[PDB]
Amino acid sequence: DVYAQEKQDFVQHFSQIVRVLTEHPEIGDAIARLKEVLEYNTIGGKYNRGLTVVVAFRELVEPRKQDADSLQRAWTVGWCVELLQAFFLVADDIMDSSLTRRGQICWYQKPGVGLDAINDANLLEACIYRLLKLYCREQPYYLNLIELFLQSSYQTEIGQTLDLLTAPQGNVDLVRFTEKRYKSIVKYKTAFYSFYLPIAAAMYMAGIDGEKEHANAKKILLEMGEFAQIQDDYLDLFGDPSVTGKIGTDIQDNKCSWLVVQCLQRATPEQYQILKENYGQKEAEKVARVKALYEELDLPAVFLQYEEDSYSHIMALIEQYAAPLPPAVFLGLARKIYK
Amino acid sequence: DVYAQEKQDFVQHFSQIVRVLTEHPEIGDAIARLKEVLEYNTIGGKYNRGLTVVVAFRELVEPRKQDADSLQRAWTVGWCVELLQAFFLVADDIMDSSLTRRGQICWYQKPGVGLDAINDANLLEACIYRLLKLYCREQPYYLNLIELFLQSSYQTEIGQTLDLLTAPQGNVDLVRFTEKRYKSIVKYKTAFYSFYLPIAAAMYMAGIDGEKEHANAKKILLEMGEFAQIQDDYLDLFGDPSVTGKIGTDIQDNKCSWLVVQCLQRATPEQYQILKENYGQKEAEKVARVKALYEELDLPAVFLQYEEDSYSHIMALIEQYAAPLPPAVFLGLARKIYK
Ligand SMILES: C=C(C)CCOP(=O)(O)OP(=O)(O)O
Ligand SMILES: C=C(C)CCOP(=O)(O)OP(=O)(O)O
Ligand SMILES: NCCC(O)(P(=O)(O)O)P(=O)(O)O
Ligand SMILES: NCCC(O)(P(=O)(O)O)P(=O)(O)O
Ligand SMILES: [Mg+2]
Ligand SMILES: [Mg+2]
Ligand SMILES: [Mg+2]
Ligand SMILES: [Mg+2]
Ligand SMILES: [Mg+2]
Ligand SMILES: [Mg+2]
Repeated sequence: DVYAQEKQDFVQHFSQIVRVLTEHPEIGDAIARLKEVLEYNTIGGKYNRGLTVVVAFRELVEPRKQDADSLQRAWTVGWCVELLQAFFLVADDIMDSSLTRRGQICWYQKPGVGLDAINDANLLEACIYRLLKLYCREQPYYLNLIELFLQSSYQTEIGQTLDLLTAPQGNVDLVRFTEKRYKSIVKYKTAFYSFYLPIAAAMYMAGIDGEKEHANAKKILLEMGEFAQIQDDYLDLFGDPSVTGKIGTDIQDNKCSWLVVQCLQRATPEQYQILKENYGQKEAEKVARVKALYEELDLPAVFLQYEEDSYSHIMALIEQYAAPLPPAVFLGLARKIYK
Repeated sequence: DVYAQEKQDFVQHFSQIVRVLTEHPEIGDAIARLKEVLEYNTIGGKYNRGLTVVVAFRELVEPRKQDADSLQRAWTVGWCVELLQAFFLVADDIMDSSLTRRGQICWYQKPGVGLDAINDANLLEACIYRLLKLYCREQPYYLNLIELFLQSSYQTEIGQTLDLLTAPQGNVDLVRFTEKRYKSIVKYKTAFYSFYLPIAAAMYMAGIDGEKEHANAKKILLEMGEFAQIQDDYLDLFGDPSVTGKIGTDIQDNKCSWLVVQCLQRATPEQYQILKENYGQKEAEKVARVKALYEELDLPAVFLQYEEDSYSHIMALIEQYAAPLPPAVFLGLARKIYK
């Protein structure tokens, strides 16, 4: 629990991030709206990505080099990752027609916001580079960070494209829901920005810029990302919204979920037809019918066994590729992800 | 007409831009969608911003330094500006609830596209930095260009925020439609990316990176941007869609248009009430009523006089601040904008 006490210290730095980003009186009204956007969307999460930057920074840099300004740049780059997340989620909730996020109504669903949330999400993305310029402009890793935040956006956007193309509204897409398709979607849409980006940001900030070390870390982190998305898909249906903070839509949205991939792999010809007639539709009785089929195929028990096989697999990859990084960097993140 | 012959040469370079951006078989389907997005949204315009990069590059660099690779980087940076435009317009058409753009139906209005256009617009933005990396990575102006494309996005997004905040759907906002408000909106939402960004990109590519020269060029270019937006607002209502390629929505969208600012400045107490009761609403009879009031206040004649006063003003600013740049750089763009 290296991030447990570090959680409140990280959140305490948000007020300054806002003050700096909310510092030309003509654009006053727009700046007031940006503060309102930041406060609604970048707060309320677990901050696992933002904290990973800070915790990984501390574990990779010698304390004699961890000065007040150096640490300030670490929390700031941590909050840049949280703004990247906030950008993706504001937009993903519109495209996934979501209702709630982190225990409250979706920013676009708020009266008086609507489709203006599209520009609001883009302002969240713009703020990353605004922060990187304000704090990392003179640093030798400045361009490496910008290129890493830009590349992470492209990877995710390419992943979202795959996600939306495999899930067309109104079209039976069971033929597309394969294991190979699934692994490509989750690698691009989640695994790069959620696991590779926070550790790589800390690595570049610690002067670790070698291609081999970044490739070795990536081998561990992308496999961890694959599990986090399988867990996210499992919780979309079998998770408690009081804990998850959001309401699942994967069945209604005809999404290439891990569960439907597992359903199709185990379904009898009769069970496939029930799935065909009820998947990808808005009717509650159809969604209920799909959830009834999943429970009949013991997919929650199939997920339990997967979590164990996956945990053992990621641990074998940490033993294989962690060096010369402290294994604590990868274990702390494994601890946050597995329960 | 320094861009007239240069138009077809610029468009001929698009096929390679697509081939390079559409060059991991797993993401094949997403890459096919990106090509479809590029071909629908980055083609059909006048390409004035993209051509300005190329024409300004030619006029600022000595021909002995204008090699095949150097020129290739110029057309590519020109197409980066066209992709920035395509990103903003795909998103602006959703938020402005537009029907057509460049003679065809809006990408989001297309059956099977919808709100997925949000991710499509973000992929267009991602492509800029993908291109800048592929062609300008080794150049000394690489970071200056990235920072200029990022800063231009923020400026525009801050401008769009002002634009949407001044135009709330369902609220009478005539008190907000002032000359001071108007000049702030158009400076941020249009003037920076449409006029400063193409010339500044060429300036950095020509090794002109001095703050004073960039400030002097900005003085001319932002004032030119203010006129281009006044002309855009005028054409929203009094322009021919066969020429403009789009259908005006400013009255229905309760936008802080130059015309409504001019209406309010000249309206009798009785005329103000007709505007109050009919502006910002979707009913055709209400929009017709507003257009009838504008024509009664001779706003098309008021625009004619403004275009002349503005032309004389921008020409005085070129005489004042053009040096040491060739005046041809600013005159060619003035020629494209004024008619
Ligand atoms: C990409 C994933 C699977 C979904 C959201 O991530 P988080 O679970 O980290 O959400 P927040 O804590 O930031 O709200
Ligand atoms: C920002 C302005 C005022 C609107 C669109 O610009 P253009 O008139 O340049 O549009 P395209 O030629 O690119 O279609
Ligand atoms: N990966 C971003 C958002 C998600 O994880 P979320 O379940 O909406 O939070 P998705 O399932 O849409 O991929
Ligand atoms: N500036 C971007 C788009 C516009 O010019 P357009 O008239 O929609 O092309 P707006 O009037 O919305 O500002
Ligand atoms: Mg989602
Ligand atoms: Mg999604
Ligand atoms: Mg999910
Ligand atoms: Mg518009
Ligand atoms: Mg607009
Ligand atoms: Mg307009």
